Amino acid sequence: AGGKTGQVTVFWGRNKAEGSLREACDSGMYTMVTMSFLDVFGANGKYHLDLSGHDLSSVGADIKHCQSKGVPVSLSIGGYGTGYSLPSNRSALDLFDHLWNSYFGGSKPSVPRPFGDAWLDGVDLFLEHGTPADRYDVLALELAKHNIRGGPGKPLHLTATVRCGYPPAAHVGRALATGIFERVHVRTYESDKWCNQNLGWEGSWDKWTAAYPATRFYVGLTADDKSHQWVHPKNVYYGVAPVAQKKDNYGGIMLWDRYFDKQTNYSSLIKYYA
Amino acid sequence: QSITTSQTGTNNGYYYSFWTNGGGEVTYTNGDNGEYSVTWVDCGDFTSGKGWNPANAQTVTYSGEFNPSGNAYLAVYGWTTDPLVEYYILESYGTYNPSSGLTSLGQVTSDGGTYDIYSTQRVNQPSIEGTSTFNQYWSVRTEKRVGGTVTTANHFAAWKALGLEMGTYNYMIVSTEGYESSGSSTITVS
Ligand SMILES: *[C@@H]1O[C@H](CO)[C@@H](O)[C@H](O)[C@H]1NC(C)=O
Ligand SMILES: *[C@H]1O[C@H](CO)[C@@H](O)[C@H](O)[C@H]1NC(C)=O
Repeated sequence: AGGKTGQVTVFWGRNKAEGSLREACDSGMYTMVTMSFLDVFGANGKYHLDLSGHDLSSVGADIKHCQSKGVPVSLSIGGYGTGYSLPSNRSALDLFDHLWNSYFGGSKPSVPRPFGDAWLDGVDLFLEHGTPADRYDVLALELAKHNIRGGPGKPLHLTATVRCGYPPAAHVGRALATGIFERVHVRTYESDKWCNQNLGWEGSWDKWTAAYPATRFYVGLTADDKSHQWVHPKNVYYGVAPVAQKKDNYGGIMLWDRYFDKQTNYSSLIKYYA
Repeated sequence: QSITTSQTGTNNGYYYSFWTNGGGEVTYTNGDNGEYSVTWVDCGDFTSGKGWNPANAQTVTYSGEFNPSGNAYLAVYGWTTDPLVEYYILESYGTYNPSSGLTSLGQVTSDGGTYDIYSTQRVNQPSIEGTSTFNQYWSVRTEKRVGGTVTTANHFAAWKALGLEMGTYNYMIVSTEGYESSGSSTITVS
């Protein structure tokens, strides 16, 4: 069966007033912070990082300070907009290159590094919008070549943040079929009919976990207490976490997000149940 | 001059690998003629040491001090490729046997003193080649020692005698490895 992992991933970047990346990390409430989002990328040199007017000139030192304290940091790409696509293999390698030379281990004169010498610990795929022509499989396999242990590099935690619905959209399914996704956060907190905490998530959870046995699965919850998909901490301890911990490839809990977590200290109670 | 993030190279005709996942403060330093030194404080995971890169089954002559305060390993450590393998010939360890809850297996005699054999699958884990699924073998010692001889030809041939394939050698060092601990270690290979 295999249960508690003590792992809590929290998203960050969706509102400046949620406080810095270093403040998140020093809360001692999260084992991984996923910055959010690289909301533009495609068949051109156009890339954009949206951190919602967040203090950019803090995050680089905070990444390193996070890593020292045992909290790795990844960057999620995509989001809820339609300003991104990856419609070719060449589009995917350009994405890798940009990611790599901007935020990871690469260094090229013609490519700036917003976070200085800080070197990120992973990439997340938040792919609300896409088509079957997308080549996130190409991105994923290249990223996986840089998930390094015992050599000149560091671990890269490759993940996908997906809608509750199984089976996933083609562009997500195509990437996941590479087999080398470390973790998948299933989001159970959206207003999606037939697939959220109020109705459908246990069934979605059953199929997801079975389809990718080599991948860890995080149950994705909202920390906004005013959402109808919010689950009281009591019911997490008693219902959500036990159910999800039935499956062998349970990895932990994902929380959307740091802004709403500061509003209700959801993780305080939740971290003991993860 | 000391380093603090992952890197490889050559130092006085020895291959050196130092890897860390970034956790804590791990400081690596190369000395002369096969020595290296690591001091660490609340690390996450790191490996470190000297050896040979395109490495034969070398007859390893090591010596020094290995003083973990917590969990750490001091093994003749290496990888193969095709198939991918990670092997440990564990000489000593800190506060935790790395074979904690593995189906007990053994054993093999070598260089005076005996060892123990284990095997276990790593699935979608980081490695020298990236995200992979491979076995990690062990040669644990039921008595700890820090210094002596480990003729790697005997450990390799004993695993292959039973049901565990190897592959082409890529690197083999005497690894000091910390896991969520502090400590210090100064090992010298020859
Ligand atoms: C959450 O807890 C922190 C300290 O852990 C405190 O500073 C903050 O005011 C709390 N906020 C809420 C919503 O309880
Ligand atoms: C993608 O296309 C590139 C050319 O840019 C090619 O070299 C590479 O092997 C392809 N990757 C895969 C395996 O789809």
